[PDB]
Amino acid sequence: KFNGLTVLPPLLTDEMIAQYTSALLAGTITSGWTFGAGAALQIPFAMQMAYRFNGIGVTQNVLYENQKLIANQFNSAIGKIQDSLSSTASALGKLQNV
Amino acid sequence: KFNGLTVLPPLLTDEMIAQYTSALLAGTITSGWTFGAGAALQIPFAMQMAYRFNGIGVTQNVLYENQKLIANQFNSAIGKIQDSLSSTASALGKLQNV
Amino acid sequence: QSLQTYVTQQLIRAAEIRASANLAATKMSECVLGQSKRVDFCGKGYHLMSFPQSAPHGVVFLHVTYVPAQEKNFTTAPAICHDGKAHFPREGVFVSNGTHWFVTQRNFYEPQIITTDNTFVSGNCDVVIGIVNNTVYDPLQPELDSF
Amino acid sequence: QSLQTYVTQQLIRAAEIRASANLAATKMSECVLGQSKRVDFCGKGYHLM
Amino acid sequence: AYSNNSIAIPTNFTISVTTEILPVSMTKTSVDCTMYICGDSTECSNLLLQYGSFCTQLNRALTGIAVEQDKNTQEVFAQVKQIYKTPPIKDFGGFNFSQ
Amino acid sequence: QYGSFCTQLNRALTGIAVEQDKNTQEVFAQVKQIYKTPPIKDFGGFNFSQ
Amino acid sequence: VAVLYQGVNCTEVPNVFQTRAGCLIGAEHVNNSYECDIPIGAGICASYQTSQSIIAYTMSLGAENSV
Ligand SMILES: *[C@@H]1O[C@H](CO)[C@@H](O[C@@H]2O[C@H](CO)[C@@H](O)[C@H](O)[C@H]2NC(C)=O)[C@H](O)[C@H]1NC(C)=O
Ligand SMILES: *[C@@H]1O[C@H](CO)[C@@H](O[C@@H]2O[C@H](CO)[C@@H](O)[C@H](O)[C@H]2NC(C)=O)[C@H](O)[C@H]1NC(C)=O
Ligand SMILES: *[C@@H]1O[C@H](CO)[C@@H](O[C@@H]2O[C@H](CO)[C@@H](O)[C@H](O)[C@H]2NC(C)=O)[C@H](O)[C@H]1NC(C)=O
Ligand SMILES: *[C@@H]1O[C@H](CO)[C@@H](O)[C@H](O)[C@H]1NC(C)=O
Ligand SMILES: *[C@@H]1O[C@H](CO)[C@@H](O)[C@H](O)[C@H]1NC(C)=O
Ligand SMILES: *[C@@H]1O[C@H](CO)[C@@H](O)[C@H](O)[C@H]1NC(C)=O
Ligand SMILES: *[C@@H]1O[C@H](CO)[C@@H](O)[C@H](O)[C@H]1NC(C)=O
Ligand SMILES: *[C@@H]1O[C@H](CO)[C@@H](O)[C@H](O)[C@H]1NC(C)=O
Ligand SMILES: *[C@@H]1O[C@H](CO)[C@@H](O)[C@H](O)[C@H]1NC(C)=O
Repeated sequence: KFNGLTVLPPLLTDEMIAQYTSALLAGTITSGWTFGAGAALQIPFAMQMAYRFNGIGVTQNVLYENQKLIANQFNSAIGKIQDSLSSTASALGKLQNV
Repeated sequence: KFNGLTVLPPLLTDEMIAQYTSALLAGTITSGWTFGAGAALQIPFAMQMAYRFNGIGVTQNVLYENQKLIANQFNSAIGKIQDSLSSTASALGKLQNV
Repeated sequence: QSLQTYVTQQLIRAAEIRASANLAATKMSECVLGQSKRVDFCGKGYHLMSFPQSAPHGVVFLHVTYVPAQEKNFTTAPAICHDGKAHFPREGVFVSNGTHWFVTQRNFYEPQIITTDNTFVSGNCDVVIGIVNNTVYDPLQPELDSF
Repeated sequence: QSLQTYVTQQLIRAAEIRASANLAATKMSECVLGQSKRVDFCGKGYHLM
Repeated sequence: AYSNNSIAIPTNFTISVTTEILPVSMTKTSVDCTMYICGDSTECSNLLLQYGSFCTQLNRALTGIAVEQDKNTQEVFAQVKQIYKTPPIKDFGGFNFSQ
Repeated sequence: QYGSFCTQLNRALTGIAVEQDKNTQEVFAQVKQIYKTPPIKDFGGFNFSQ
Repeated sequence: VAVLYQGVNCTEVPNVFQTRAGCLIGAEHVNNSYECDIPIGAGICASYQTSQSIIAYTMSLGAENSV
């Protein structure tokens, strides 16, 4: 910093970025994607999962009849991702190279 | 221009560009979209409106039963877009910047 | 030195504008000669069409976008059990104004009477959650009894 | 000479990272606010969210 | 207002028009060395000759840029095989297009 | 005596900085307003507490 | 071959054909339309054709038809 170099702080601080990310997550989880086009509608999660399955070529009967099981895996997957980053440091490589 | 700098005129003049844009608009308004694949076909505009509503999850009964009313909005839409460029000069920013 | 610096700057700027040219070409190919389902590509919302227009060293589009309006909320249920077996909507959402049940499409209010024409069964109503009790009208019995 | 070289290098890297910014914007607009059917774009396989 | 049983559905829609402006091409330019660096004098051209081959590189780069701009403005627009023309009569179901 | 070089350098660096600000503004702020999750969490057995 | 002098009038150069991009010698201007081979500029470009000579003309925007 002494000689001639200066650094300017970013316009958006970290907490505002976290607020945007939280808002996006909340919209995705409790509105589907109606807020992506116009006003934010509201719809429970179960039939949102049902339509997302319907969007790849499987009928709704796959989801509800196995709904409970579909929960467990989705939890366990997250229960793995933490261990995928709690110790391994090579995953966050690109940002380091930046 | 005096010292050493010269400018070369573009290969396609403005009239030719206007002719291409007019041709594209004429194809879109009547032929629908078949001319984008092969030979140009013909189809009434209302039928094309129905076939475009049929692609976003609404049935044809939405369009025809309100057809006249729909036209008004479209006209009014254009009735605004002139004013949005009639006085405001901040819309054309990128071209001026270049 | 000055001339080399000018040439380098021009090279970088032209290489930058090449990307905008490619993006405009892709938008012209997709938005105009067809309908593109990519969200927030051709207009902000559900896309209908586009009209191209020239401009000095540039192009200006006219995206025509479909956008919903004022809405009303109601009570839902993911399935209806009639004769022990489940009944799922073929394409739509179950909705009710508190007294009579209906099935409607997902982007415009249009109630319809429950009928086997737009319903298919899958198993009995003991595993699905949120199941409700109702009846399903049969369109073939009335002309069975018309004789 | 040294300062000009440094400025040129910074210019090139910024022009490179603009592409990653655009790609991230496209992925945010497509994968998140809807479902994208482009194979091997949002996840390896059939995409959900 | 979120709950495990509540669904909202719109009852009306509005058609809107949105614009976006994209650049396509720069201005094709060119600069000649001997007229610029030198004052149209042999006393300067002779000295510049000692420096080897730079101006060939510069002119090649500028010509490449110009050709790329021409290719860009050709590629963005000319995507249709033949030119069409609108019919003289206008009947588009009430839709107004004469702007 | 060397003329106008530092104007070019400062202009280039300022352009880069403004471009970075525009990039980080464009990547994230695509929502018109900030939403908030309800205090109660009933997502059909799904867990989002991480 | 044909020679193009860019942006200068053929009134003071030393079958000419003045054009917008400049003025050229060694070619004759026909009235017909053909697909462009060697682009010159301003919508005017030349080719080699039938005896045989270099001819310059206005570009043709492909074929034309109605719907
Ligand atoms: C849907 O909205 C449109 C306008 O957004 C409504 O049309 C209006 O109807 C009233 C009463 O007839 C008129 O006074 C207005 O001039 C109309 N507006 C326009 C732009 O034409 C329409 O009635 C609404 N439909 C429903 C079912 O609510
Ligand atoms: C589209 O709207 C324009 C604007 O109203 C119409 O142009 C008007 O036409 C009437 C009668 O033809 C004239 O009295 C007005 O002076 C015109 N307004 C102008 C020129 O600004 C046009 O006729 C409409 N086109 C269609 C097909 O309905
Ligand atoms: C999601 O899973 C986490 C991890 O098990 C749950 O957090 C645990 O909650 C129990 C009961 O409240 C506590 O006894 C544990 O100590 C918590 N674990 C940790 C690491 O804090 C969380 O409750 C789950 N979310 C739900 C059930 O909605
Ligand atoms: C419908 O939404 C409004 C707010 O938009 C809310 O006040 C009302 O309680 C909702 N109705 C039901 C039945 O949930
Ligand atoms: C619900 O809609 C049905 C449809 O005919 C109607 O008969 C009934 O009165 C409505 N109930 C209420 C509370 O609006
Ligand atoms: C929705 O949540 C309420 C809150 O206790 C509960 O009583 C009700 O059974 C739930 N509905 C379903 C279908 O799980
Ligand atoms: C639905 O009806 C069946 C038979 O009439 C009954 O066994 C069941 O408890 C009912 N369920 C509800 C939620 O009313
Ligand atoms: C070329 O010379 C003619 C001779 O009168 C003149 O009319 C014309 O304007 C000139 N064109 C240019 C571009 O100088
Ligand atoms: C056709 O070409 C001849 C030969 O130069 C020319 O004299 C004549 O004016 C041209 N006709 C048209 C309509 O351009």
